Amino acid sequence: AKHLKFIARTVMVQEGNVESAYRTLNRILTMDGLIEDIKHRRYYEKPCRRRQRESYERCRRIYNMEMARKINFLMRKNRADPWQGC
Amino acid sequence: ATPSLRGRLARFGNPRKPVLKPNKPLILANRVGERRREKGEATCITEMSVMMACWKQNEFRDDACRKEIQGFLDCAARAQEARKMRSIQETLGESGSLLPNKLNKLLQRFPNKPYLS
Amino acid sequence: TKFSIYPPIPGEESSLRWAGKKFEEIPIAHIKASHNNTQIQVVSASNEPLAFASCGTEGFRNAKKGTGIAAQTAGIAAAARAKQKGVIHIRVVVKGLGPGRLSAMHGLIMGGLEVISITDNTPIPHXGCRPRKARKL
Amino acid sequence: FLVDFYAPTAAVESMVEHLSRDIDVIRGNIVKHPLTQELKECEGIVPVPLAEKLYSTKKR
Amino acid sequence: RQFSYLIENMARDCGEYAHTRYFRGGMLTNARLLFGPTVRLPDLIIFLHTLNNIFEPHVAVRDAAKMNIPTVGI
Amino acid sequence: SRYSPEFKDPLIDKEYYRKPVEELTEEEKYVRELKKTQLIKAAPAGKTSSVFEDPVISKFTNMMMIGGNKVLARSLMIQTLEAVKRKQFEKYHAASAEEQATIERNPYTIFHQALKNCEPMIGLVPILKGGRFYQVPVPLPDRRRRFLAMKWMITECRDKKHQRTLMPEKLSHKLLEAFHNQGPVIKRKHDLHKMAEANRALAHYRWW
RNA sequence: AAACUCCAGUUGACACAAAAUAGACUACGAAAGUGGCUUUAACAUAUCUGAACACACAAUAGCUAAGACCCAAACUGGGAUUAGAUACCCCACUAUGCUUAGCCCUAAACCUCAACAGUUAAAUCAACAAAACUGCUCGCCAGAACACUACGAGCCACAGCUUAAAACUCAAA
Ligand SMILES: [K+]
Ligand SMILES: [Mg+2]
Ligand SMILES: [Mg+2]
Ligand SMILES: [Mg+2]
Ligand SMILES: [Mg+2]
Ligand SMILES: [Mg+2]
Ligand SMILES: [Mg+2]
Ligand SMILES: [Mg+2]
Ligand SMILES: [Mg+2]
Ligand SMILES: [Mg+2]
Ligand SMILES: [Mg+2]
Ligand SMILES: [Mg+2]
Ligand SMILES: [Mg+2]
Ligand SMILES: [Mg+2]
Ligand SMILES: [Mg+2]
Ligand SMILES: [Mg+2]
Ligand SMILES: [Mg+2]
Ligand SMILES: [Mg+2]
Ligand SMILES: [Mg+2]
Ligand SMILES: [Mg+2]
Ligand SMILES: [Mg+2]
Ligand SMILES: [Mg+2]
Ligand SMILES: [Mg+2]
Ligand SMILES: [Mg+2]
Ligand SMILES: [Mg+2]
Ligand SMILES: [Mg+2]
Ligand SMILES: [Mg+2]
Ligand SMILES: [Mg+2]
Ligand SMILES: [Mg+2]
Ligand SMILES: [Mg+2]
Ligand SMILES: [Mg+2]
Ligand SMILES: [Mg+2]
Repeated sequence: AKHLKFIARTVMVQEGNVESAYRTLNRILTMDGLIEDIKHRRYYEKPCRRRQRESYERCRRIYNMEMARKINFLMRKNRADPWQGC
Repeated sequence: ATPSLRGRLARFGNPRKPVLKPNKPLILANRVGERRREKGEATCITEMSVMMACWKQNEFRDDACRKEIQGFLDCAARAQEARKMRSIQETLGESGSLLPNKLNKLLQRFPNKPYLS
Repeated sequence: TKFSIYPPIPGEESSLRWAGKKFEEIPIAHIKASHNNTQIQVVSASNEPLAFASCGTEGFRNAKKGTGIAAQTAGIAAAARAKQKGVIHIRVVVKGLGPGRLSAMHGLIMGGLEVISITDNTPIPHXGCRPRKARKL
Repeated sequence: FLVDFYAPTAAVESMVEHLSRDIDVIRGNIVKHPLTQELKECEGIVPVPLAEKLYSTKKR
Repeated sequence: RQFSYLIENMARDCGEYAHTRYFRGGMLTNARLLFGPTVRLPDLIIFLHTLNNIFEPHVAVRDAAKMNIPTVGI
Repeated sequence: SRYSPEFKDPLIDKEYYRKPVEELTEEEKYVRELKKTQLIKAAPAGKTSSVFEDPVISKFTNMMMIGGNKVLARSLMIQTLEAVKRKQFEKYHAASAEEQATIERNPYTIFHQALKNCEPMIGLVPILKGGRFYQVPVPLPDRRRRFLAMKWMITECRDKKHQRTLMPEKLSHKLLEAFHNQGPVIKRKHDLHKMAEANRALAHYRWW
């Protein structure tokens, strides 16, 4: 209300391709976490429930990043069998 | 970089209060989650809206709305063909990430061992 | 020159023009996409109302309002009344994450208006009023 | 503008009240001078090993 | 699997036996059922690789100890 | 089915097999070569290679059949076509030279166009959401559009409103009105469109 | 549906309320607690353990007295659902959540895992959970239910809290 307008979260439409600009705006909000913040703010999340959700997400992130690292680590083994028949 | 797990969990050595309370042990499994099908959405709503708009203006006469009717009819043909191709060719084509069925075969070649052998 | 997604600064001098009007003088099309209804108002640079439309004012009532097609109908109507007063290019300021967030913008495009900038002005308090309690669904 | 000065601790509270009544001051904040604090020398970044022995080695 | 071909040829040349394939359960402990009542178990087992393809001890290592068969393993 | 899955549907088209070899494409040549090694089903009695064969008319005739009485079903079809042609001929001779130009006397052209005018562009599917059924507008497949046109025509002719009126007379009368964008069958299409347009805000319920 | 229509949208002015992102950080405090900014004061013990006759604290809810009004919201009212709905859904609003002063002394106050000093060797080890133990001290526990109860006693507590039984009953819990 006291900041300059048409600067924050503003995407310029290029050559009238509104579809690309809106997806760019949507992705920027998602990456900064604004989209997920708004949804959880629709109904109040009690402090006990928020900590349980945060702990679940933090544990989820650790498992997701560790499993992703192993998949990339073992991806080089996805080649064909070099000892076929043995 | 993976977030550190030193002192996060409540243990015997840890003097501080726990940071994470996982309902399951933090051990990598031998399987990944199967691919989740996309939730269905209504298609050709825009073309349907345009076609139905002219009917209100032209008293539901098809002769005066031939161009808009064909536009919606063409969209349904494309949507039906794309849906069949996406469900069959794209799923079988293995486009993008590796399929979970093939990924699980690679994972079981190098199983995670949380025990001592 | 290479296209810049960042809007030009009003203080600075920029060569971008739309029908001889600078970016600061373009009329603004504010969109309020709630969970149940979509309200679209087009105003000029001098905060002069030009056109207003919503799902409730375009033959949709109750649950029918909270749909994309209802928002699209309002967008077309909002463009039609704005186009009568000489509006061609608009700056879109969408507020809310309702179902008509994008469909209402489509109605403006199909109604004869041109979109040059998209801005999201969803109110996000930084700590603010405590929202209502969770639903036991 | 920046004003650097040496004042007793009790002089900080009085100055804050003074600045509020001044109509020509848009905003006035009194903070410690950042040069007074000495930045401790940093050796670098020590890699954090993956946590081990978090669970028993029993065959589940 | 890389040296499976070599070990089988070496066993044939020296007139001995090789098992470089998948080890079916009970080949040693339940040999009297898989082969016959009068089968003769090996008097010595040599492991050129003591680990299976999941990096765990070979099943025959534990089985040979049960059947009091000495093992020589690399 | 007594036909094994290896059997293929026969192709009844004289001009298909008379096409010169040069005009055939590589894929089209492969199809002809492949069919020489595939089992072929016997040709059904309904379909023939006669130049007078009309797939739509035979399809409509089958839908009029009751208890396998195709002889009576086809008799009602041919009498309807004869009745339509006779009615148009009477109107043609009673019309002035200028009006005679726009009068159609071909029974097949009238029959085909009349069915086309009755085809609905969109349909309604009752969707169970929230413990209630809503008539959600949906696009209709090409086969469904033509089937609805024939079923609507037959149902109106079999209605009890008509008294002591033969089927060839009822069917011929409705075909002309449909060909002129009039009658109850055409009104049925508009009523379906009006309900679909009225419930257009429920078009997001469908998940396909 | 009810409610609102003294309404909604754009713009400006505009807190005694609550503190996005940082935070994938794991820090501080005895615990409870602590995550907007600045300043002041300030974070006990040169051996350890140690007071449920002591003293000082103790989330939330609640009482008492005077204020603050945005939002949320017991109870209540209205709308709906239902066989009924004193509920779940919707709306409106009060106590209350905030501040000052004095109370209340409870929690799944649970990381249900005592403080200090150690060990990873043997028999490691019922199970599961968060691997198994040594030295020392304090607190606590001895079948289930009756029983976070009765009585006695203490308490700014008076529908309360703390301490805490018995008879009858069961062969299980
Ligand atoms: K904040
Ligand atoms: Mg402000
Ligand atoms: Mg600590
Ligand atoms: Mg658990
Ligand atoms: Mg998944
Ligand atoms: Mg009403
Ligand atoms: Mg406002
Ligand atoms: Mg506060
Ligand atoms: Mg605070
Ligand atoms: Mg956070
Ligand atoms: Mg501070
Ligand atoms: Mg401070
Ligand atoms: Mg200390
Ligand atoms: Mg002590
Ligand atoms: Mg308290
Ligand atoms: Mg209180
Ligand atoms: Mg009282
Ligand atoms: Mg009061
Ligand atoms: Mg309220
Ligand atoms: Mg009340
Ligand atoms: Mg009630
Ligand atoms: Mg109040
Ligand atoms: Mg706690
Ligand atoms: Mg305890
Ligand atoms: Mg102690
Ligand atoms: Mg210790
Ligand atoms: Mg064990
Ligand atoms: Mg109690
Ligand atoms: Mg008591
Ligand atoms: Mg007593
Ligand atoms: Mg008493
Ligand atoms: Mg106590």
